Amino acid sequence: GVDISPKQDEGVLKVIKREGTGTETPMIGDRVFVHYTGWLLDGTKFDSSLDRKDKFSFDLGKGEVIKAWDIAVATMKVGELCRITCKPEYAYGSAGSPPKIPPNATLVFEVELFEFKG
Repeated sequence: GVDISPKQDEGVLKVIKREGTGTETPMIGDRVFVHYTGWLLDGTKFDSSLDRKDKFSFDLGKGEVIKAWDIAVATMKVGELCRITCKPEYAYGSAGSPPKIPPNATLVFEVELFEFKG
């Protein structure tokens, strides 16, 4: 249930809901297989991979997602889940997401992690 923003200024609060089950947390440059739901700060759901049919998957600091996902995935264990509460510095704040988001709108992502490296 960690935080790195109203202290050092790294844009995020990651809530533990479903802890851990396998063997450890991932490393910088790791291949990871996730499942996400996500909302804007007004309570508006822009995406939900669970409803669309397929899953989400990335490589920690390689192609790249958002900095709030690289911070929260680095601190997450094999198989379980967490809800991300992040500032625009770690997400769309520099330019905005093309169909609906501008340079100053806070975010919310509930992300599950199944497997990564060991």
